[PDB]
Amino acid sequence: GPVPSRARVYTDVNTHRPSEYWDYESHVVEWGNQDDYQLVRKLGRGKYSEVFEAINITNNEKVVVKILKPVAAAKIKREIKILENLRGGPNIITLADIVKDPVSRTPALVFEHVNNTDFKQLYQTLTDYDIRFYMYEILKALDYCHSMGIMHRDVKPHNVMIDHEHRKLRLIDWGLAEFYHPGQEYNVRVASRYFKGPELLVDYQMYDYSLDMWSLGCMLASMIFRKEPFFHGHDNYDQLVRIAKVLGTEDLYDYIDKYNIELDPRFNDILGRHSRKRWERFVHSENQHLVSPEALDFLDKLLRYDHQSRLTAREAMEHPYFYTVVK
Ligand SMILES: CCc1ccccc1-c1ccc(CNCCc2nc3ccccc3[nH]2)cc1OC
Repeated sequence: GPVPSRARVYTDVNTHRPSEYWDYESHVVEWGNQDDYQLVRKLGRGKYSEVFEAINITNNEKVVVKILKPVAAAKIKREIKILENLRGGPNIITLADIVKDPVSRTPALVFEHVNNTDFKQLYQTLTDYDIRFYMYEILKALDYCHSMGIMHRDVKPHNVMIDHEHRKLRLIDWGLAEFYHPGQEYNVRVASRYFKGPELLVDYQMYDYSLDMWSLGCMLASMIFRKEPFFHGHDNYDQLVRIAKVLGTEDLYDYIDKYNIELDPRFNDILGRHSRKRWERFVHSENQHLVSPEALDFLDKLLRYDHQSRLTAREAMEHPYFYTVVK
């Protein structure tokens, strides 16, 4: 069967932790008082969540309330444990309370207020410097969670809140996050189609933190090339094809051979044969102000089929692309 794989960094962090840290099913949820909060305005919406702006009437401070739909509610213990474990980490949203509506019996997560700039889904809104600066901020959150033994598994623009006035960012929606345990096989039905790594698309279950790095590379490519999304798959099978049209089928086959991965027969008629493209092909007059040799080099080192070859979050922070960012 498939060749086993392990993360090349933070491999055994969970193994060294007491079971209460990662054994989320054993966690006992202490419920707060839902009557401590009054809803003020709607901030946004997710497929399995409703997000509102609220006031904690006990201290008159603004808070963010995330009401959970049944599928999100079933994995509450995991999301709570992960949020509590990461609380106080750089650029991680801060869980303030956990409440339950006695009327609808639905749970909600309360977070400390996050000043959120509404970009209104307009992504041609950042300069080259700002892209580097905010990518560095995302990397701080990813290196932190990976160091704590957690993979986000849903990195995308929707899960990143930016306070553009104070130049601060938060990585949010940890509902799909999981604890990394070497040799564990995970569900590949994670993330959002456009941000899924090749490991998920080829059903390779022994993945790790590097999955997040692929997703981050998808975000970067969409931003520097002004192409939303960068890999525009019609479905999960076509998603790999779109990837293969850029990275090439040769390296894809080398990847599947390395890990002795059995490809699903639908791909036979759809993958074809494609040359690996040079990143310079996506450079045009409308996006040249966002592209530099350092950006293309950095992107190249994230968007690799082989999850073990991609830069880790800390290696990415060392990249020359970030030398211009004030630290
Ligand atoms: C790091 C900048 C960046 C670089 C590359 C590609 C994209 C971006 C980028 C990332 C995030 C955002 C803003 N995302 C807000 C999403 C959001 N608002 C919510 C309100 C309520 C509930 C949930 C929400 N979720 C903009 C970006 O570029 C302009």
